[PDB]
Amino acid sequence: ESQQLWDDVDDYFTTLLAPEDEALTAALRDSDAAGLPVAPNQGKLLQLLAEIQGARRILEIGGGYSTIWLGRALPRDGRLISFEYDAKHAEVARRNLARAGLDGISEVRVGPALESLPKLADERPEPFDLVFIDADKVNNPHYVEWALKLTRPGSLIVVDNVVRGGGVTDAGSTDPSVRGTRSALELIAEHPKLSGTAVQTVGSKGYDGFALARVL
Amino acid sequence: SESQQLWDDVDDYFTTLLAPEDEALTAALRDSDAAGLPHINVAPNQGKLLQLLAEIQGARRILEIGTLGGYSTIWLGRALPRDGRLISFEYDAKHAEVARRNLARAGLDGISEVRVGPALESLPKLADERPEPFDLVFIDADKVNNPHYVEWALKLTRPGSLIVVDNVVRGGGVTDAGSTDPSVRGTRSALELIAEHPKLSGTAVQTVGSKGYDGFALARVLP
Repeated sequence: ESQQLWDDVDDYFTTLLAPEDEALTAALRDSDAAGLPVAPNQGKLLQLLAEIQGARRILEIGGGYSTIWLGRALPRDGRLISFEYDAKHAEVARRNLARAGLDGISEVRVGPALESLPKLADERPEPFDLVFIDADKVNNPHYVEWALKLTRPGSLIVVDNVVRGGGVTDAGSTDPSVRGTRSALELIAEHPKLSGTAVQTVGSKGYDGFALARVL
Repeated sequence: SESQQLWDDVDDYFTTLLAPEDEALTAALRDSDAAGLPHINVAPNQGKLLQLLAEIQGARRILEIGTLGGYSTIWLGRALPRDGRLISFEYDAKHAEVARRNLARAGLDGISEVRVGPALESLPKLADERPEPFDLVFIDADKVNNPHYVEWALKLTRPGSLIVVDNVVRGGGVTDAGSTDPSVRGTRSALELIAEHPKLSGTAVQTVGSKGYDGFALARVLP
């Protein structure tokens, strides 16, 4: 059946091109033990997108596993800011990012993203080169608005999980995650400062897809 | 067909919203079909992903292996600045003329060149000229020879250049080390060269959509 084929192909790509290496396997062992609820080859796609963009500063909205792939793209004077909900989640991420050789570039902020983002914006930080959004889809548009406030021309915004199992095409959906995904894609389309696309994927995470948007 | 219909519906949504086709792109498909090139239920939204990858990279010089009717070529060429250059290889002189007409309609004839002949001969002919390196090489031709196309891409790029290899999933056949399909063997050899070459950092991902179940590889050139 189809999921087994997708797993087999993703395992083949992962072991050849983008292996689940010792820092990444340890991160998963630590997350499991801590009671937290992957596609290394898509993680490596994210790493390569940041590297091609020439990113020095990355913001992640929505432990530490996509965060390790993003962090791996950065130079030594780089900065990666990410969010964890509470101290325990932050500790798991920080230890996993340190083990991945990223603790001098990684800063994990503690709290709900909806509280931590206005605090961060109100500090008036230097703009980010890439914002990766993989959070609650209900607030995806809001997260893209914060991304616009916190980027500069030429920055990249990446939105994960925009297919909703095919549900994203339902204009009549009541589901808050479908509505927030559709509104975020519509914001990318209509905003004069954003040019984007979205693509469907399959693999070890099942059927989904991602959106990319470049700030003009 | 029912799973293809879902993939078609989601790609139509993404295309209509984020990546719509203008007249030059739809004309290019009409001309390609009328010339007897295989009808491909193209994904404008994957074409835009190629365009954005080039723009993100800062590409000025693009090399394409496998023009067909110039559909991907138009997406790639639209990433370039006015003094950019796109060179595309097509084996078939009739397909090459279709691609050049399609590129001229898109207003890309001033920055693009479509070279005729088998890519195993056109690559060394371009190499003979000692060209300025290319920023992005898009390989979407015959997979038997994709390892040799990656070898030539290494000789025609510089650090920070991007190599993109289309159609690397092979229906899921790419995992079969015992495949009798020579196009699977060539795909595997080309992915192994990306993985093993110390100047390349790459990945590959599986896609679905209006083209069906497939996938692509991306590799960055390192120092």
